Amino acid sequence: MVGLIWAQATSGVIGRGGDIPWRLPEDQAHFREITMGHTIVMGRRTWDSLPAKVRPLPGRRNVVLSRQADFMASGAEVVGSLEEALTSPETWVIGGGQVYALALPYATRCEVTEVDIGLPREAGDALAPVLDETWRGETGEWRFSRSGLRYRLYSYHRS
Amino acid sequence: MVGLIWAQATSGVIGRGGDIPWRLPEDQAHFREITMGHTIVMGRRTWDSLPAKVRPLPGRRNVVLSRQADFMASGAEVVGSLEEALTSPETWVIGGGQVYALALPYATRCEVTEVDIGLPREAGDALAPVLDETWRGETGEWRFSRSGLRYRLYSYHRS
Ligand SMILES: NC(=O)C1=CN([C@@H]2O[C@H](COP(=O)(O)OP(=O)(O)OC[C@H]3O[C@@H](n4cnc5c(N)ncnc54)[C@H](OP(=O)(O)O)[C@@H]3O)[C@@H](O)[C@H]2O)C=CC1
Ligand SMILES: NC(=O)C1=CN([C@@H]2O[C@H](COP(=O)(O)OP(=O)(O)OC[C@H]3O[C@@H](n4cnc5c(N)ncnc54)[C@H](OP(=O)(O)O)[C@@H]3O)[C@@H](O)[C@H]2O)C=CC1
Ligand SMILES: Nc1nc(N)c(C#CC2CC2)c(-c2ccccc2F)n1
Ligand SMILES: Nc1nc(N)c(C#CC2CC2)c(-c2ccccc2F)n1
Ligand SMILES: [Co+2]
Ligand SMILES: [Co+2]
Repeated sequence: MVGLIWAQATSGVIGRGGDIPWRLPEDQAHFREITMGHTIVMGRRTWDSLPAKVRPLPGRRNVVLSRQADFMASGAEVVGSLEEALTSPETWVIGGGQVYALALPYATRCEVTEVDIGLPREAGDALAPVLDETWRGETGEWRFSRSGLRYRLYSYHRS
Repeated sequence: MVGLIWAQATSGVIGRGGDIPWRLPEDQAHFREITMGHTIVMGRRTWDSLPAKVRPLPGRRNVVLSRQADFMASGAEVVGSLEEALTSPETWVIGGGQVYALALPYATRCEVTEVDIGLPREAGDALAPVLDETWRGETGEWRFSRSGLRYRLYSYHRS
């Protein structure tokens, strides 16, 4: 099973300046629950965004996509193509924009946290992938995060 | 990955008299999308409840649990224990009450449809398993079916 998991503003922005312009603890907890124990695949730019003290993310097989044959990611496996990372029962692609678009053909699940933040898209932003009509979505109820922003969870699925 | 999928009344009833006592087309489409392409595992009574012209379910590896050593199910593998049935990257246990209870200790996901009909538990009814604290799931919003029933979807998981 290949799944994608991400949080986006209502505009579709997922990242800016190489980081993320919000932080919802409830989203962090949902991310940990869904990914724990499984393979996580991230792009090199996303690995670079994690502080060394928190990486690799515990209890998961950390995999980083890079075109650099000598790039070293301490605590992770570095692979030059996405297909080499798909050897577990369950694989979660955790970002960022480039790797979501690369992995979408392999994916059957999309776990989306929509953040109710008014964040118009700007040049250089990373964006969530566009989901065509093959994806069936089940929407959650708008919830309040202790950070003060509302959020809702989406579960998209396709055979 | 071993998942369970079922549709229940609020009371927990999933079946009566060899039948499912409602019609909810959206749930069938949901069930078809989640199980398609994968192994599906079902108890002998649930196999017997499918008219011959509908079984085996298309596009899926149909497995039937029975204690009858010489039980044949044209179009399905017959196995004598749940563990025999579990094999692929992804297996869905699709009923009924006896098989759900047998399979829950091996499950990491439950996909539940709750049907808002006041269907009380009568003796002999097949029941959904009750999920404890260790099962976390986003409650879906209520929806309205073209059958006239209100329903909602839960996606439970445990790490
Ligand atoms: N849920 C959310 O909101 C999330 C947001 N983000 C955000 O996303 C942003 C980063 O995303 P983005 O900029 O798109 O970068 P990515 O994280 O997608 O990483 C891009 C890098 O991946 C490698 N790569 C890309 N395509 C290939 C390929 N075909 N083969 C091999 N390697 C490949 C390259 O590494 P190299 O240069 O080494 O070759 C490339 O530079 C950040 O702002 C981050 O904070 C991240 C994850 C989650
Ligand atoms: N989502 C829903 O609403 C669903 C509803 N249903 C309903 O559920 C009902 C059927 O459920 P239920 O009566 O509980 O029966 P099951 O479908 O669970 O089948 C029971 C049979 O499974 C076999 N079996 C049970 N335990 C084991 C074991 N440990 N090892 C091997 N084989 C075993 C036995 O077959 P044998 O006797 O041959 O040995 C037993 O009779 C029907 O009304 C059906 O419509 C069904 C599926 C889904
Ligand atoms: N829903 C969802 N999906 C995700 N892939 C991520 C990620 C990531 C990359 C490891 C950095 C997050 C997330 C965002 C901000 C803070 C904490 C988080 F877990 N949230
Ligand atoms: N959600 C969910 N889970 C399930 N296991 C099942 C089943 C089954 C056994 C094949 C009969 C259904 C379902 C219910 C009524 C009609 C069609 C359906 F697919 N729905
Ligand atoms: Co599937
Ligand atoms: Co899991």
